Amino acid sequence: KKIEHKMVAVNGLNMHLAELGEGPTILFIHGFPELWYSWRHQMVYLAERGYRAVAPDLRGYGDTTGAPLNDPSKFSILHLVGDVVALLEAIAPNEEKVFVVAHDWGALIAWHLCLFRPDKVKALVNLSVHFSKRNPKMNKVEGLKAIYGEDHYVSRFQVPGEIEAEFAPIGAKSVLKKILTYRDPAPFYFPKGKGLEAIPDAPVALSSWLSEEELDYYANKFEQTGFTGAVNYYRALPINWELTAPWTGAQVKVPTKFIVGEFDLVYHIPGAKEYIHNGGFKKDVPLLEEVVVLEGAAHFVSQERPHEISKHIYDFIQKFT
Repeated sequence: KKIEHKMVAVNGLNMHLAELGEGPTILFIHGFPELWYSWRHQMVYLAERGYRAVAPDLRGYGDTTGAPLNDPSKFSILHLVGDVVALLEAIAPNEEKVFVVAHDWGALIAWHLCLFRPDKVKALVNLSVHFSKRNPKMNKVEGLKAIYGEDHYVSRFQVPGEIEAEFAPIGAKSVLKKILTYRDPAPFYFPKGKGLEAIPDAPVALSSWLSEEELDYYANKFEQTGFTGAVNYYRALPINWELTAPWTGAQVKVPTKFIVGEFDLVYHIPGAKEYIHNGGFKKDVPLLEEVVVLEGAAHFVSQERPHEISKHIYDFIQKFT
Protein backbone atom coordinates (compact mmCIF):
# COMPACT_ATOMS: atom_id res chain seq x y z
CA LYS A 1 0.00 0.00 0.00
CA LYS A 2 1.10 3.59 -0.31
CA ILE A 3 1.07 5.80 2.80
CA GLU A 4 -2.51 6.86 3.49
CA HIS A 5 -3.49 10.36 4.64
CA LYS A 6 -6.51 11.45 6.65
CA MET A 7 -7.81 14.29 8.82
CA VAL A 8 -8.68 13.66 12.45
CA ALA A 9 -10.40 16.21 14.70
CA VAL A 10 -8.46 16.42 17.96
CA ASN A 11 -8.27 19.00 20.77
CA GLY A 12 -9.65 21.89 18.70
CA LEU A 13 -7.61 21.03 15.57
CA ASN A 14 -8.09 19.22 12.31
CA MET A 15 -4.98 17.06 12.41
CA HIS A 16 -3.34 15.48 9.40
CA LEU A 17 -2.30 11.89 9.98
CA ALA A 18 -0.15 9.80 7.68
CA GLU A 19 -0.51 6.05 8.14
CA LEU A 20 1.11 2.88 6.80
CA GLY A 21 0.87 -0.73 7.94
CA GLU A 22 -1.31 -2.85 10.22
CA GLY A 23 -0.60 -4.38 13.70
CA PRO A 24 0.38 -2.70 16.95
CA THR A 25 0.50 1.10 16.75
CA ILE A 26 3.69 3.14 16.66
CA LEU A 27 3.14 6.86 16.98
CA PHE A 28 5.90 8.98 15.40
CA ILE A 29 6.28 12.62 16.50
CA HIS A 30 8.38 15.04 14.37
CA GLY A 31 10.27 18.12 15.34
CA PHE A 32 11.36 21.54 14.07
CA PRO A 33 11.14 22.60 11.22
CA GLU A 34 9.92 19.22 10.06
CA LEU A 35 6.73 17.30 9.09
CA TRP A 36 5.24 13.78 9.24
CA TYR A 37 7.41 13.23 6.15
CA SER A 38 10.62 13.11 8.24
CA TRP A 39 9.53 9.60 9.17
CA ARG A 40 9.20 8.30 5.60
CA HIS A 41 11.97 5.63 5.92
CA GLN A 42 10.88 4.38 9.35
CA MET A 43 7.19 4.11 8.42
CA VAL A 44 8.14 1.72 5.59
CA TYR A 45 10.67 -0.20 7.62
CA LEU A 46 8.31 -0.80 10.54
CA ALA A 47 5.17 -1.36 8.42
CA GLU A 48 6.96 -4.04 6.54
CA ARG A 49 7.71 -5.79 9.86
CA GLY A 50 4.12 -5.97 11.10
CA TYR A 51 3.44 -2.61 12.82
CA ARG A 52 1.03 0.22 12.06
CA ALA A 53 2.99 3.43 11.66
CA VAL A 54 1.11 6.67 12.37
CA ALA A 55 2.69 10.06 11.90
CA PRO A 56 0.88 13.31 12.31
CA ASP A 57 1.66 16.85 11.40
CA LEU A 58 1.71 18.60 14.75
CA ARG A 59 -0.20 21.69 15.75
CA GLY A 60 0.93 24.61 13.51
CA TYR A 61 2.55 22.33 10.93
CA GLY A 62 1.90 21.04 7.48
CA ASP A 63 -1.65 19.98 6.76
CA THR A 64 -2.80 20.28 10.39
CA THR A 65 -5.19 23.21 10.86
CA GLY A 66 -6.98 25.21 13.53
CA ALA A 67 -4.28 26.52 15.89
CA PRO A 68 -4.28 30.31 15.96
CA LEU A 69 -0.94 31.51 14.56
CA ASN A 70 -1.50 34.94 16.06
CA ASP A 71 -1.46 33.51 19.66
CA PRO A 72 1.76 31.64 20.61
CA SER A 73 0.30 30.86 24.07
CA LYS A 74 -1.80 28.15 22.34
CA PHE A 75 1.42 26.31 21.43
CA SER A 76 2.26 25.42 25.02
CA ILE A 77 3.53 22.00 26.01
CA LEU A 78 0.15 21.39 27.69
CA HIS A 79 -1.71 22.11 24.46
CA LEU A 80 0.73 19.91 22.57
CA VAL A 81 0.42 16.94 24.88
CA GLY A 82 -3.40 17.45 24.88
CA ASP A 83 -3.27 17.09 21.07
CA VAL A 84 -1.39 13.80 21.32
CA VAL A 85 -3.60 12.30 24.07
CA ALA A 86 -6.74 13.12 22.06
CA LEU A 87 -5.12 11.79 18.90
CA LEU A 88 -4.41 8.46 20.54
CA GLU A 89 -7.99 8.25 21.87
CA ALA A 90 -9.25 8.83 18.34
CA ILE A 91 -6.89 6.55 16.35
CA ALA A 92 -5.90 3.79 18.74
CA PRO A 93 -9.12 3.09 20.72
CA ASN A 94 -8.23 -0.59 21.40
CA GLU A 95 -4.73 -0.13 22.68
CA GLU A 96 -4.33 1.02 26.23
CA LYS A 97 -0.62 1.61 25.52
CA VAL A 98 1.22 2.32 22.23
CA PHE A 99 4.79 2.67 21.16
CA VAL A 100 6.08 6.21 20.76
CA VAL A 101 9.01 7.35 18.63
CA ALA A 102 9.91 11.05 18.60
CA HIS A 103 12.48 13.63 17.65
CA ASP A 104 13.47 17.20 18.67
CA TRP A 105 10.23 19.16 19.71
CA GLY A 106 8.46 15.88 19.25
CA ALA A 107 10.75 14.32 21.85
CA LEU A 108 9.95 17.14 24.26
CA ILE A 109 6.30 16.44 23.68
CA ALA A 110 6.95 12.71 24.23
CA TRP A 111 8.82 13.29 27.52
CA HIS A 112 5.79 15.27 28.81
CA LEU A 113 3.34 12.71 27.43
CA CYS A 114 5.22 10.12 29.50
CA LEU A 115 5.19 12.29 32.57
CA PHE A 116 1.57 13.30 32.39
CA ARG A 117 0.13 10.02 31.01
CA PRO A 118 2.49 7.06 31.45
CA ASP A 119 -0.59 4.84 31.26
CA LYS A 120 -0.72 5.51 27.53
CA VAL A 121 2.87 4.68 26.52
CA LYS A 122 4.26 1.13 26.24
CA ALA A 123 7.80 2.20 25.46
CA LEU A 124 9.56 5.25 24.05
CA VAL A 125 12.33 5.92 21.56
CA ASN A 126 13.40 9.57 21.74
CA LEU A 127 15.78 11.18 19.35
CA SER A 128 18.02 14.26 19.84
CA VAL A 129 16.42 15.94 22.88
CA HIS A 130 17.29 14.46 26.26
CA PHE A 131 14.99 14.88 29.27
CA SER A 132 15.15 18.53 30.32
CA LYS A 133 15.12 18.75 34.03
CA ARG A 134 13.37 22.00 35.00
CA ASN A 135 15.84 24.72 36.10
CA PRO A 136 14.34 26.48 39.09
CA LYS A 137 16.14 29.74 38.40
CA MET A 138 15.01 30.66 34.92
CA ASN A 139 13.25 29.54 31.83
CA LYS A 140 14.99 28.02 28.82
CA VAL A 141 14.94 31.20 26.72
CA GLU A 142 16.69 33.23 29.44
CA GLY A 143 19.10 30.32 30.10
CA LEU A 144 20.13 29.97 26.45
CA LYS A 145 20.42 33.73 25.97
CA ALA A 146 22.72 34.02 29.02
CA ILE A 147 25.09 31.47 27.40
CA TYR A 148 24.85 32.33 23.68
CA GLY A 149 23.54 35.91 23.50
CA GLU A 150 20.74 37.70 21.65
CA ASP A 151 21.43 36.28 18.14
CA HIS A 152 20.90 32.67 19.34
CA TYR A 153 18.01 31.24 17.36
CA VAL A 154 15.80 30.63 20.41
CA SER A 155 16.12 34.27 21.35
CA ARG A 156 15.71 35.55 17.80
CA PHE A 157 12.57 33.41 17.46
CA GLN A 158 10.77 35.15 20.41
CA VAL A 159 8.99 38.17 18.98
CA PRO A 160 6.21 37.23 16.52
CA GLY A 161 6.90 38.41 13.01
CA GLU A 162 10.65 39.07 13.40
CA ILE A 163 12.14 35.79 12.21
CA GLU A 164 9.25 35.48 9.71
CA ALA A 165 10.37 38.76 8.15
CA GLU A 166 13.98 37.66 8.16
CA PHE A 167 13.06 34.51 6.26
CA ALA A 168 10.52 36.08 3.84
CA PRO A 169 12.94 37.27 1.17
CA ILE A 170 15.06 34.16 1.49
CA GLY A 171 12.25 31.69 0.82
CA ALA A 172 11.35 28.50 2.60
CA LYS A 173 13.53 26.33 0.38
CA SER A 174 16.77 28.06 1.14
CA VAL A 175 15.97 28.36 4.84
CA LEU A 176 15.10 24.65 5.04
CA LYS A 177 18.16 23.52 3.04
CA LYS A 178 20.42 25.51 5.31
CA ILE A 179 18.88 24.07 8.48
CA LEU A 180 18.44 20.48 7.22
CA THR A 181 22.07 20.27 5.97
CA TYR A 182 23.59 21.96 9.04
CA ARG A 183 26.29 19.90 10.81
CA ASP A 184 28.30 22.18 13.14
CA PRO A 185 27.84 21.59 16.84
CA ALA A 186 27.21 25.28 17.62
CA PRO A 187 23.69 26.62 17.90
CA PHE A 188 22.10 28.51 15.00
CA TYR A 189 22.49 32.31 15.02
CA PHE A 190 20.23 34.67 13.17
CA PRO A 191 21.57 38.23 13.44
CA LYS A 192 19.08 40.87 12.34
CA GLY A 193 19.17 41.50 8.65
CA LYS A 194 21.95 38.95 8.01
CA GLY A 195 19.65 36.17 6.84
CA LEU A 196 21.49 32.84 6.71
CA GLU A 197 25.00 34.33 6.65
CA ALA A 198 25.96 33.30 10.21
CA ILE A 199 25.29 29.59 9.56
CA PRO A 200 28.29 27.71 8.20
CA ASP A 201 28.00 25.23 5.33
CA ALA A 202 29.29 21.63 5.49
CA PRO A 203 30.90 19.96 2.46
CA VAL A 204 28.15 19.12 0.04
CA ALA A 205 28.96 15.36 -0.02
CA LEU A 206 27.85 15.17 3.61
CA SER A 207 24.19 16.03 2.68
CA SER A 208 23.80 13.44 -0.15
CA TRP A 209 21.13 11.82 2.15
CA LEU A 210 18.68 14.63 1.26
CA SER A 211 17.44 14.59 -2.28
CA GLU A 212 16.19 17.63 -4.09
CA GLU A 213 12.71 16.01 -4.21
CA GLU A 214 12.75 15.52 -0.44
CA LEU A 215 13.91 19.06 0.12
CA ASP A 216 11.10 20.32 -2.15
CA TYR A 217 8.51 18.46 -0.09
CA TYR A 218 9.45 20.48 2.97
CA ALA A 219 9.92 23.73 1.00
CA ASN A 220 6.56 23.57 -0.77
CA LYS A 221 4.73 22.95 2.51
CA PHE A 222 6.48 25.69 4.49
CA GLU A 223 6.00 28.08 1.57
CA GLN A 224 2.17 27.42 1.98
CA THR A 225 2.06 27.53 5.82
CA GLY A 226 4.89 29.90 6.65
CA PHE A 227 7.02 29.27 9.76
CA THR A 228 4.84 30.94 12.44
CA GLY A 229 3.18 27.74 13.64
CA ALA A 230 6.50 25.97 14.05
CA VAL A 231 8.34 28.89 15.61
CA ASN A 232 5.52 29.49 18.04
CA TYR A 233 6.66 26.38 20.01
CA TYR A 234 9.79 28.36 21.06
CA ARG A 235 7.65 31.42 21.88
CA ALA A 236 5.78 29.29 24.39
CA LEU A 237 8.97 28.24 26.23
CA PRO A 238 8.45 30.93 28.96
CA ILE A 239 4.94 29.78 29.76
CA ASN A 240 5.99 26.13 29.50
CA TRP A 241 8.50 26.70 32.27
CA GLU A 242 5.78 28.21 34.55
CA LEU A 243 3.17 25.55 33.68
CA THR A 244 5.50 22.61 34.37
CA ALA A 245 6.38 23.46 37.94
CA PRO A 246 4.12 20.68 39.33
CA TRP A 247 6.53 18.07 37.90
CA THR A 248 9.70 19.15 39.70
CA GLY A 249 11.35 15.97 40.99
CA ALA A 250 8.99 13.70 39.01
CA GLN A 251 10.44 10.78 37.09
CA VAL A 252 9.55 9.41 33.66
CA LYS A 253 8.51 5.81 34.38
CA VAL A 254 8.24 4.50 30.81
CA PRO A 255 10.88 2.17 29.27
CA THR A 256 13.02 4.41 27.10
CA LYS A 257 15.75 4.34 24.50
CA PHE A 258 17.53 7.58 23.65
CA ILE A 259 19.50 8.17 20.46
CA VAL A 260 21.52 11.26 19.43
CA GLY A 261 23.89 12.14 16.65
CA GLU A 262 27.52 12.97 17.56
CA PHE A 263 27.30 16.46 16.03
CA ASP A 264 23.76 17.46 17.10
CA LEU A 265 23.91 21.01 18.47
CA VAL A 266 21.47 19.96 21.23
CA TYR A 267 24.01 17.37 22.45
CA HIS A 268 26.61 20.14 22.80
CA ILE A 269 24.58 22.42 25.07
CA PRO A 270 26.80 23.00 28.14
CA GLY A 271 26.08 20.32 30.68
CA ALA A 272 24.11 18.07 28.31
CA LYS A 273 26.81 15.39 27.86
CA GLU A 274 27.35 15.23 31.59
CA TYR A 275 23.62 14.95 32.37
CA ILE A 276 23.14 12.33 29.65
CA HIS A 277 26.06 10.04 30.52
CA ASN A 278 26.99 10.56 34.15
CA GLY A 279 23.75 9.65 35.87
CA GLY A 280 21.43 12.65 35.88
CA PHE A 281 19.45 11.36 32.92
CA LYS A 282 19.08 7.86 34.42
CA LYS A 283 17.82 9.38 37.72
CA ASP A 284 15.07 11.24 35.89
CA VAL A 285 14.31 8.32 33.53
CA PRO A 286 14.94 5.14 35.63
CA LEU A 287 14.00 2.70 32.83
CA LEU A 288 16.40 4.32 30.34
CA GLU A 289 18.43 1.83 28.29
CA GLU A 290 22.05 2.45 27.41
CA VAL A 291 22.24 5.69 25.45
CA VAL A 292 23.06 5.46 21.74
CA VAL A 293 25.28 8.00 20.06
CA LEU A 294 25.46 7.76 16.28
CA GLU A 295 29.02 8.35 15.18
CA GLY A 296 29.45 10.75 12.31
CA ALA A 297 25.82 11.96 12.40
CA ALA A 298 24.28 15.36 13.14
CA HIS A 299 20.75 16.42 14.19
CA PHE A 300 18.39 14.93 11.57
CA VAL A 301 19.17 11.32 12.31
CA SER A 302 15.96 9.74 11.04
CA GLN A 303 16.76 11.02 7.52
CA GLU A 304 20.56 10.98 7.71
CA ARG A 305 20.92 7.52 9.19
CA PRO A 306 17.58 5.92 8.29
CA HIS A 307 18.67 2.30 8.52
CA GLU A 308 20.33 2.77 11.92
CA ILE A 309 17.34 4.60 13.37
CA SER A 310 14.74 2.21 11.84
CA LYS A 311 16.57 -0.80 13.14
CA HIS A 312 17.20 0.75 16.55
CA ILE A 313 13.45 1.28 16.76
CA TYR A 314 12.54 -2.22 15.69
CA ASP A 315 15.00 -3.98 17.97
CA PHE A 316 13.84 -1.98 20.99
CA ILE A 317 10.12 -2.46 20.51
CA GLN A 318 10.64 -6.17 19.86
CA LYS A 319 11.85 -6.44 23.51
CA PHE A 320 8.24 -5.91 24.71
CA THR A 321 6.74 -9.15 23.27
